[PDB]
Amino acid sequence: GYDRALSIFSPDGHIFQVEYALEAVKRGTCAVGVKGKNCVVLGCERRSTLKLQDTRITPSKVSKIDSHVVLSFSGLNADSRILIEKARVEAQSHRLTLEDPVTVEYLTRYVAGVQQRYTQSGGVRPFGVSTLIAGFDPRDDEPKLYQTEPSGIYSSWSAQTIGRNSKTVREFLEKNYDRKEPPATVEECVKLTVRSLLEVVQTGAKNIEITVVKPDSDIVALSSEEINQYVTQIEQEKQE
Amino acid sequence: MTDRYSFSLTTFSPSGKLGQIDYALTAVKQGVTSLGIKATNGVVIATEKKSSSPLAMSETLSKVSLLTPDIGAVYSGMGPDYRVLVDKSRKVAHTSYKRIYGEYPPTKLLVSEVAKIMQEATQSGGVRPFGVSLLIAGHDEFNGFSLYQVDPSGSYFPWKATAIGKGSVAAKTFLEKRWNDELELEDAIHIALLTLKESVEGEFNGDTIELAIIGDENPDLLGYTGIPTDKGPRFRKLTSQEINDRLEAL
Amino acid sequence: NNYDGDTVTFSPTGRLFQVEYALEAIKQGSVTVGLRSNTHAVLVALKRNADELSSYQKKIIKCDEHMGLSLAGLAPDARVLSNYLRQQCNYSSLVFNRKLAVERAGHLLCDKAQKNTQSYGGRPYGVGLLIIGYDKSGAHLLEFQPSGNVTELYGTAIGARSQGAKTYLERTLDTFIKIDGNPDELIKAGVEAISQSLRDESLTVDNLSIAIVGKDTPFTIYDGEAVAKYI
Amino acid sequence: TGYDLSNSVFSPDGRNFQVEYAVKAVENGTTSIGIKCNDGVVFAVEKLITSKLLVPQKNVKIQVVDRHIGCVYSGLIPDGRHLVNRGREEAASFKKLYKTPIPIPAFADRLGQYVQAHTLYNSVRPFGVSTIFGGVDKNGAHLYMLEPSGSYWGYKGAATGKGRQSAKAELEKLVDHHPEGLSAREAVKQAAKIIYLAHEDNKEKDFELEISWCSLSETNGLHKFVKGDLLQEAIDFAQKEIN
Amino acid sequence: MDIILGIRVQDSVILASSKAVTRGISVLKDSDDKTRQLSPHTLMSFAGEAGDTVQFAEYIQANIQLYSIREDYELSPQAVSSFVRQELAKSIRSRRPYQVNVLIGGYDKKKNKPELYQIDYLGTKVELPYGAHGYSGFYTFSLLDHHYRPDMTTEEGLDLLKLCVQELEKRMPMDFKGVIVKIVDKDGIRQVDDF
Amino acid sequence: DRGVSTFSPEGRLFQVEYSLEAIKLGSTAIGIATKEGVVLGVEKRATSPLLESDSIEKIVEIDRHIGCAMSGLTADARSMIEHARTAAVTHNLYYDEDINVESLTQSVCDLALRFGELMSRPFGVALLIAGHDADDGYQLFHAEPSGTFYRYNAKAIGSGSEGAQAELLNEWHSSLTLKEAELLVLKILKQVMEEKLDENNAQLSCITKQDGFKIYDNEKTAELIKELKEKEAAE
Amino acid sequence: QFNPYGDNGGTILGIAGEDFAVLAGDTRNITDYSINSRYEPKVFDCGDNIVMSANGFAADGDALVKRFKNSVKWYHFDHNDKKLSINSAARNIQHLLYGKRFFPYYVHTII
Amino acid sequence: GSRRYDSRTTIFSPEGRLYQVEYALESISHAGTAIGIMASDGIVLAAERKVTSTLLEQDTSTEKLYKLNDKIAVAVAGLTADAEILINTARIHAQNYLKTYNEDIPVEILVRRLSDIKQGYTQHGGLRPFGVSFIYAGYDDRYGYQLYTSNPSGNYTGWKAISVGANTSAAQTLLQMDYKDDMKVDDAIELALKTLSKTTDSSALTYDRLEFATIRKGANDGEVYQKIFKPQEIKDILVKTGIT
Amino acid sequence: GYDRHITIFSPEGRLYQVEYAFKATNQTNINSLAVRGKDCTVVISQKKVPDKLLDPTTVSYIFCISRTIGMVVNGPIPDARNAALRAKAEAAEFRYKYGYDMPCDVLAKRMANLSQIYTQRAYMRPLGVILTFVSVDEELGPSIYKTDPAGYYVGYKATATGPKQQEITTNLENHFKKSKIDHINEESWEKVVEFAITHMIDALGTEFSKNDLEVGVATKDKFFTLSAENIEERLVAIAEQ
Repeated sequence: GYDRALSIFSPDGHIFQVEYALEAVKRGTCAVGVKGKNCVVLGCERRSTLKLQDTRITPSKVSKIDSHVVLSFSGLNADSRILIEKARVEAQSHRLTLEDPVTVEYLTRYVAGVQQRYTQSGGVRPFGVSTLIAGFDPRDDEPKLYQTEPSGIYSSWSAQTIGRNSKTVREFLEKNYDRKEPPATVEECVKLTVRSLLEVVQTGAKNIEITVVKPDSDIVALSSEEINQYVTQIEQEKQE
Repeated sequence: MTDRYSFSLTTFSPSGKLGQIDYALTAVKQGVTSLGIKATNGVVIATEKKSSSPLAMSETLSKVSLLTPDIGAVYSGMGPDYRVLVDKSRKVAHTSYKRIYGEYPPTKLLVSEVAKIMQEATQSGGVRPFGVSLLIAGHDEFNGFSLYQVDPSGSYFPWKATAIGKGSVAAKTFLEKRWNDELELEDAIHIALLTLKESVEGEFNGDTIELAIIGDENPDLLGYTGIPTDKGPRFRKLTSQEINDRLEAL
Repeated sequence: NNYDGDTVTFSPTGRLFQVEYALEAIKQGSVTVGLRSNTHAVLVALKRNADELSSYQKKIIKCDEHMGLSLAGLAPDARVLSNYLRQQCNYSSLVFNRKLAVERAGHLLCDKAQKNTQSYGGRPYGVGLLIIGYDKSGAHLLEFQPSGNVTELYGTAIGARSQGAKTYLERTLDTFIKIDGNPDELIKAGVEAISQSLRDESLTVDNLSIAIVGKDTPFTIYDGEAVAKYI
Repeated sequence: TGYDLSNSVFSPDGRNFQVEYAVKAVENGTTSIGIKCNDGVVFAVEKLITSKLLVPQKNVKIQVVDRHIGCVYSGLIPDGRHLVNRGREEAASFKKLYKTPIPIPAFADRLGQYVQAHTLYNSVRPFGVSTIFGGVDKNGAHLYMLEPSGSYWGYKGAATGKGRQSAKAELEKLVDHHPEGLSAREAVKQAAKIIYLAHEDNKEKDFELEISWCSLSETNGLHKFVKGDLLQEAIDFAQKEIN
Repeated sequence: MDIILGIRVQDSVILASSKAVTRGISVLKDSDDKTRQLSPHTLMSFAGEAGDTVQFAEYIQANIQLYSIREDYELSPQAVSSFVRQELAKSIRSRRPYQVNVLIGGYDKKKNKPELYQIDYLGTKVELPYGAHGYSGFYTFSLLDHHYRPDMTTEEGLDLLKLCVQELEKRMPMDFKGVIVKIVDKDGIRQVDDF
Repeated sequence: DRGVSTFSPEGRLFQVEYSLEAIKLGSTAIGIATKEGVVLGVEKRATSPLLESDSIEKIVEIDRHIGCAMSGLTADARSMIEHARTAAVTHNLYYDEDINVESLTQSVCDLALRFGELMSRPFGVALLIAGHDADDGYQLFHAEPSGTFYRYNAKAIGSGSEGAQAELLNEWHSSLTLKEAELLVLKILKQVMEEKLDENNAQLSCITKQDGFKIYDNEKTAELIKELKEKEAAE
Repeated sequence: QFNPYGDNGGTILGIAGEDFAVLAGDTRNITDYSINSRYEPKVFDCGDNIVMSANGFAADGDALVKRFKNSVKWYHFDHNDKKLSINSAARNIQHLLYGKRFFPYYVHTII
Repeated sequence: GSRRYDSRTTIFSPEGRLYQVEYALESISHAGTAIGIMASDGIVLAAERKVTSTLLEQDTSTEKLYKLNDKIAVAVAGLTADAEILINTARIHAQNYLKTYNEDIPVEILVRRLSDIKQGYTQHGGLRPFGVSFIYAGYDDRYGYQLYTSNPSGNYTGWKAISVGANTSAAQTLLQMDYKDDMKVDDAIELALKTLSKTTDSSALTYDRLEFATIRKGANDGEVYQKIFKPQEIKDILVKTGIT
Repeated sequence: GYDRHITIFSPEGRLYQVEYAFKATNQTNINSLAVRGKDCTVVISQKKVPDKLLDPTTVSYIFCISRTIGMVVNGPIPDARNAALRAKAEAAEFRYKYGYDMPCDVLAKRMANLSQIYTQRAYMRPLGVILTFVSVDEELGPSIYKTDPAGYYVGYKATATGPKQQEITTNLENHFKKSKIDHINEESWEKVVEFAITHMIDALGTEFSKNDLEVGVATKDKFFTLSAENIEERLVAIAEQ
């Protein structure tokens, strides 16, 4: 097979193929997640320079890995399908041998391992993808939110954003997220999430997806209207 | 040892060209003119048998090859690339078809097989594209007579008539002028012998011209009798003599 | 220059620069000395630490009861090579019930080193080895270079400033070659030779490593308090 | 250009520069020779004594293949060793299938094709040795010399290394002055002289002589090293002629 | 293992499956659920070789669950049965074939029809109104041939099953320790907890 | 390019020397060895206030008598840890005994030069492996991507290392109690750390023959931090 | 058909005292009704103060003893000349034996 | 060794783009335009051949529109020979699905696998990507009518109407302008031809320079018919919309 | 400039490595020639032994491929031997598989096909040789077929190869223009051999002694080479003529 070491060290101590994979993540549409008291909300930008799209059938940005865990990402889309597929298989394999679904920490650790392996295997380039993985461990009501990046490092977040202009929205989240007081309901948590995307997005038109995940495999996607009501209510308060 | 070349040698340039297919086509351009004309009841493929020395025996260098008893081919470009393709084309006709269905493949499919081989030389690790363009003329029961052109990229097109190689632009316009949809095979042979004369500089006779037809079934050419449904090959190579008779009433 | 991208390229004068750079790594390595009489063969090695808080990298490795080596240069490579040698000794024992001749140990290392200098992808080993042994034809000392070249010697030294010891031994040749039936003198003569290679520091107790094999001595290693006797 | 940075690339001359560069490594080595005689062949080589610490008689350079073939080489010593190992495998395989020990012409081509094979790809390096070898088979005696390119021929005498030109001259003399045949014991002496003569081009360092031979009458066809009194005798005959 | 039956009535599919797990001269367990849920409206019962049955069942289950997640869609009972048959048909020509017989009872939400499939370890598949694997059939097929009707209510179905299980308890030589009964209908899968 | 396995003309392996640059960029990690135990501490170095710092794991258990701290590209250590744990548990299965700290370390270092044209590049992480065995007692080792390991009485690795190492050269004596060392690690960490040291952006652990390898709670470390502030004010 | 096993007879015995242990075997080696050797020892010193005997099919026993002696050698090589404790030796021998679970060493082993 | 001659087809530019995918897309933009328009009662595929000669045999020809199965077809822009490699892959995959589940492959599942293959060539194996972009047009009883596209990167998206190949930027604006959701096939047929007419780089649009197909449920009752247009039918539809 | 180092197309559609391999063809500075009799095919090549230390009997570029096929190589010996061993192996296998002796033209095609491959696949360099195969084929009669590094092959009335190939070629064309036939109209091979050396001398303008030449003859059922003494006898006859 094709042998070449594509991920190697440079004299300053950097691995440029990994670092350039982050650049692709940087170019991807924004993604964000905020954990409430009793829920985790994943929200995603969808780029608007593309009308004539069919949204019943175009790949949705948040993906179910199991019935209790979800994954969103920023970066190369085709790359993300590979990580999603592997994670879903790992999820089913885990249930089979342990007789219990994956913890969010474990499933994160898996995806992260896959990503890292592609940074010191010959003949492969790293994944141009960073992920947000969110959900609730089986029989547990504490929300979880983790982030991965092409290097294979992963960690837990009270809230976090990846993709283009994710810096601007981390700014917003850093000044608007009280660790002492996390959004005490769904309603509030969704609100903070849409607010932060509206720092970067546009009209809150067909430009924002929101998924809400709750304890015991309770996941639901919001519709245009539902999202719109949040966008409407946010700007009316803005004339102040 | 072994192939350490497991990466493609044909890649996209920033302008979108595939350098090596382009260059292979350049090589075909320098090749000697060959052509094909489709008649209502036949096909003719013809080319110039340009020689190596007067000491070579050019009957041994056959540029027009039988693939199946109803398909023939001819080319322009690098002759040795052609030679191995004719070997591979004949085999795939058996392996991937006749051995499965008990009959020879139809022209379009065999062409597709050949084209597939040529495409792989355009993407696999550590090879260059083939430096030929082929013209394949065949007949099958449900499709009738056909003529195809296969390029180094693996692309193929069906033609009423065309020419490839050296003086092909000249040849193609000459053909446009005299091709109609009622040409009887003998007429198509006439036109081909005329079109080839333009591009042939030296001697022009039955020894300097290779030419073959996909026409009527040839029962005298079958080798055996007693099966009424086996009627003989439709491919026939014209003899040195047969070409010359046609050249007197030119 | 343009001819040092890998081991599979000859320079225009006929040199293999990757081999030569491997040879260079030996030169940076700490000094070690070999010498032998007709009854024993001794290794003396100066060890190197990282700083005042660290250990002193061991340089002597045992290969069989009757054989062993000392290393100068890349330590992991000496492990790969000593481990290989341990097998070859082991294979000779198990299959033939025969202790592996030291001369053969030489040929086997040479041939192993050479493979890594003629194929794309590889790199030469970056360590120099001194093999001592006592076999069916007496005491022996060998110098291995990762060029593949192996030579039998009465004595020699490799590493940084090994030249001092290497002249000293050349001078003392006829004295030490006849320290037969005496361990502690062949060692003394070794410790003296390795002294010709020191600068701004001399031999302490957790700094000097000494090995001996011969007629009625299994290859054994002395360290720490067992070598204070010789400082 | 850049035609010399990769083995098996043709230059526009038509040459493969990496093989030519390998030769430079060979030309750089010590001298070795072969003399074919009445019923055998003789090999000898120059062993530079770099220091007083080298054990004499104890760094043997001539190698045997099977029971009847001698090989000697100049250049990169471990490459030559590698080549003999292949030769040894080739000889073992031949004898296993055919019973008879491998003929010397047959043996030459085994090494020939294997060395040639290392001029065929960019992922191996050509051999950095010239190899003189030969022995006695059912068709008499044979001496051969093989280069990095894989080229080889039959020889009356042969020489390679730093003293090759000098040695060659001396050899042509012997071929002219003995048109009927040099004897086995005669040729041993001659080899001693010629290594001594061709040591001139390498004289800073002094050396150790090493000789070996196969003779149908003197060794019964087998390869033996010349040692003891017979070696001293030729070390002497050589001392004479260099004064 | 041993006893597994299924009846498709008007609106639902009912699977009954014996509870004993016998090994040698000991009944090791008398409450064994010889079933897996492959998707919300598809249930598979199984009987056969020790180890093979559960290993096969769970393997299928995981595969179907993987399909459900990937496509966010429930496969039809017809498709799941066809997948399962193929798996078994591969297995029969393996180095070691699975020795497992299955009944797949599902409710097709696109057609609103109950569907029952009988598939043996060779990969023989048949759609039936009522099925049985092993020796059970030798008693129950004739009894169902008589009393079964295609329009029966789930209620009538269960009584028709009681009849089967009684006949089996009368004439079968072994003690199969009763059945666990489940109903697959438009509202998924539930287990009758008193039989 | 040129071979991944190439030597420089100085006689060093490029890719190894470069992986050493990556390690210098890693967060600090320090180990101190006493006759009462070995102590491991790391700088967590959270990249933003939203990141939950207890999810940062740079101190890891290999066996109950062996612990590990890391510095550099920490995703690279997952597989080294995995190898270590398997080696430890495997050795125990074959021999019904605890695996020696030097042996484990050698096993881990064996992986390290396994790369080229085996993995595609060396590791971008260095490890401090701290343990106890009944043969050589309390031991601390520095495991580099070069395949080489050194035993240390104390050692620091990462960005704070050259400064921190000199400091350790001064403070370390052969009769430090464990408590002294805990404080000594906290002290040197706070010195070299970018942000102000507290019980969230640093973590402590030790391994004693009695209770094995333990990572400390934040409560436990928070008070050792207080104790160190007080002791330094008081002279 | 070829039967790869055979019985070389003999018997062995081991008793443990408070600060000592013994391993005894007879020195006769037989096949069928024939004596092969009247003195062919089958109890061995394996180093690190372990004595071993693998009685049964001599070829299998000799192989096991050979392999274990080598195990002791490599244990020193790999673990800084550490002494192999009897409990460790025994576990390591279990693995040698069970490694041929499906083509067994035909021997009763005692250390 | 051979490393010196290796393009490294699967690497990242400093900006984080895949050079070869980028260049393959630039390559595709010189290919004949293809258009897909999805109506409430069917789907239209329309494509412009690469500049045809007069001697070319127009009726025993395919270059642009291929059949995957009875419910799905594609329109090709890029290398015809690359395209065929992927088409026979796609056809097979459709047949394994039918054979496994005894149901026809849902359109997206087929599209995803084909796109995953493409993605493969951009992350490992050091070969050049496929120089092909696809418009998938097909029907299944889960989503009804569907239009997708995929490109050399392995990325795919669903559409109401879309173009690939040459002048897609022009062609897309014109579709964006005149498309509406309630639209019927014959309107879509009209839009398609009008768009190609305006974006063609040729003098006028003629039947011999076009491939055309419709996927309707306009056979008999709740089942789906594919129609690859013969050259006579294309000439008629071109007069019948007053383009000639 | 790497489109010159491996076997890929240059922008003008050329393969430089193949062209450079043709230049290595002449690098031994030897000329060869072959002609057909009625009964035979004769091949002669120059023999140049420059070193006095070489054993002249081992210096050859003519090979006996099978009992019926001979082959003379123009090019470096190591590539030449490589080609010879392969053709011997290929010709032996063909007999085994198909039950009849491999024809000259078929072996030529086979060796040309292998040669083609090195011009397409990049890890293999072309061999720097031209192979001239000769037999008296049991079907086609006396046969001359020739291969080059381009992978090209064709049959000949007669041919020549080497540095002075064109002179020998025209010299030969001119003979056949005259004679008006396809071969040397001669009963014995001895006189066809004589013809061959004669037209070699006139074309090169040099005289040959018995050790400046090398001759191979193919008749029905055997191909053999000549000794210095068989050649001597042949030269003698030409002199007294």
